[PDB]
Amino acid sequence: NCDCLNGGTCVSNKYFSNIHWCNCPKKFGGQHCEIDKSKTCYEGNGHFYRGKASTDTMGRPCLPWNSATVLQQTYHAHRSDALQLGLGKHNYCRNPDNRRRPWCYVQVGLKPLVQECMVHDCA
Amino acid sequence: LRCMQCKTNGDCRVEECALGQDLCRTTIVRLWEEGEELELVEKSCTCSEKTNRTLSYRTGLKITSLTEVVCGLDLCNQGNYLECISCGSSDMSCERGRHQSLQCRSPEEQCLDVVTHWIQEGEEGRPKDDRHLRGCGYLPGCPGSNGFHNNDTFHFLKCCNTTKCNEGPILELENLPQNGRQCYSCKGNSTHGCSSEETFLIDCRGPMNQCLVATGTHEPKNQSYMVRGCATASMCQHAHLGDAFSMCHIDVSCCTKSGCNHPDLDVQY
Ligand SMILES: *[C@@H]1O[C@H](CO)[C@@H](O[C@@H]2O[C@H](CO)[C@@H](O[C@H]3O[C@H](CO)[C@@H](O)[C@H](O)[C@@H]3O)[C@H](O)[C@H]2NC(C)=O)[C@H](O)[C@H]1NC(C)=O
Ligand SMILES: *[C@@H]1O[C@H](CO)[C@@H](O[C@@H]2O[C@H](CO)[C@@H](O)[C@H](O)[C@H]2NC(C)=O)[C@H](O)[C@H]1NC(C)=O
Ligand SMILES: *[C@@H]1O[C@H](CO)[C@@H](O[C@@H]2O[C@H](CO)[C@@H](O)[C@H](O)[C@H]2NC(C)=O)[C@H](O)[C@H]1NC(C)=O
Repeated sequence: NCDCLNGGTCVSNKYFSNIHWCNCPKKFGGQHCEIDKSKTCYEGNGHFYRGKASTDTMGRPCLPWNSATVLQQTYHAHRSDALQLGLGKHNYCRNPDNRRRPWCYVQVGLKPLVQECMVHDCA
Repeated sequence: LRCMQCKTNGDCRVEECALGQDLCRTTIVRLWEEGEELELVEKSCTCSEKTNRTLSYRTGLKITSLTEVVCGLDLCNQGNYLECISCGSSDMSCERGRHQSLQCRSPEEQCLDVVTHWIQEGEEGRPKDDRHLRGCGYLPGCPGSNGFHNNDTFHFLKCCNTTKCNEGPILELENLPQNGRQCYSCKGNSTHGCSSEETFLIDCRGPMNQCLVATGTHEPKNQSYMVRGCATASMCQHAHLGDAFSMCHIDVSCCTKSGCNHPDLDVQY
């Protein structure tokens, strides 16, 4: 019920429509303390990847999972499991569908496109 | 009325404002860490009697900024130099005397000290309210003080404009001398929280010398709340009490003689 993850006791305020948010740990970020600020490498499938990696293999930037276009696609930040998935308001390599390594949608010419991302794993 | 209902994630909607809703709200939480920041926004048909406002405070090097703003008509929520003391209970900077300076960035926002204190027990209940907060801002009724307490809550706000006008020691309830008035305490509904046998006499402390009865709705899901206790003069007006108890459409009554505000002295409906 109190949304957060990792460390992150959650906090609210009676004055402002009792809105709730997270007080976050040193190594964490995000609305819900979800983003992992430290972690460089990925951990396997890269499914549980959280850290903040923006670009991809060709050097191009990921579109934000909350962007108007990525909202057309199958994986976006408006979906019920978005928190669980690691899909926030950001452009970070993520592997929600259990593909090989983490990816993200990347604007190429006129269409969003999956692109295997940067970020080597531990190896 | 219909307002724009935006979830925190970005997801919007258009909300048909329900019976006696009558206000569009946009609430904004903006956090700034060292060079680092985010912001959350909700939007919704809200209770009337709300109003534009702001709160901001240092906790560590983090700086939290609340703001909420309201407007009359349809889909209006749709589009886009003063010094104060600052601290919170997140990092216990308030209780541990780590008070920091906070320059207000606005003409209208003044020094603030807020006390939200719930007694209760443990789990579900006791809102996540920081419970000690100090910094720049503008809030209901303002420059002034008001408070309420009863057997299980103490709310207090101190609003003023002079350099570090909000300094001082942490304000705890048992640090405030009995004032001599005694008023019934209870809080819930005639079934629970304020049935005859849960409502009982208590010792008003500090500036809260009026016996209070408030009836309203409990907008976090209805049920039509009641609240009895020791109020300051101020809280007895302009529905400041709603904010403490998150209530809507409150009728409050304030008698200045000890022990009035007994149940059977009530006006009602
Ligand atoms: C909270 O603050 C808002 C003001 O900053 C305010 O919105 C004001 O609402 C009116 C309409 O009722 C707008 O009027 C506009 O119309 C007049 C001419 O009639 C112009 O002078 C203005 O330039 C403007 O176009 C205001 O624009 C609008 N102001 C803002 C900033 O949005 C809310 O109503 C306020 N709610 C409370 C409780 O104070
Ligand atoms: C009046 O307020 C006090 C708490 O300050 C309540 O008394 C305590 O009751 C709880 C649980 O019932 C005990 O665990 C505590 O030991 C008591 N603390 C003190 C300081 O006495 C009392 O329950 C209150 N009555 C209502 C209806 O809220
Ligand atoms: C008095 O208020 C309580 C809530 O404090 C109401 O409670 C509900 O009772 C139903 C079962 O009938 C439960 O499913 C809800 O979870 C309870 N909610 C709460 C908040 O307790 C109760 O119905 C109210 N009774 C009257 C007569 O108003």
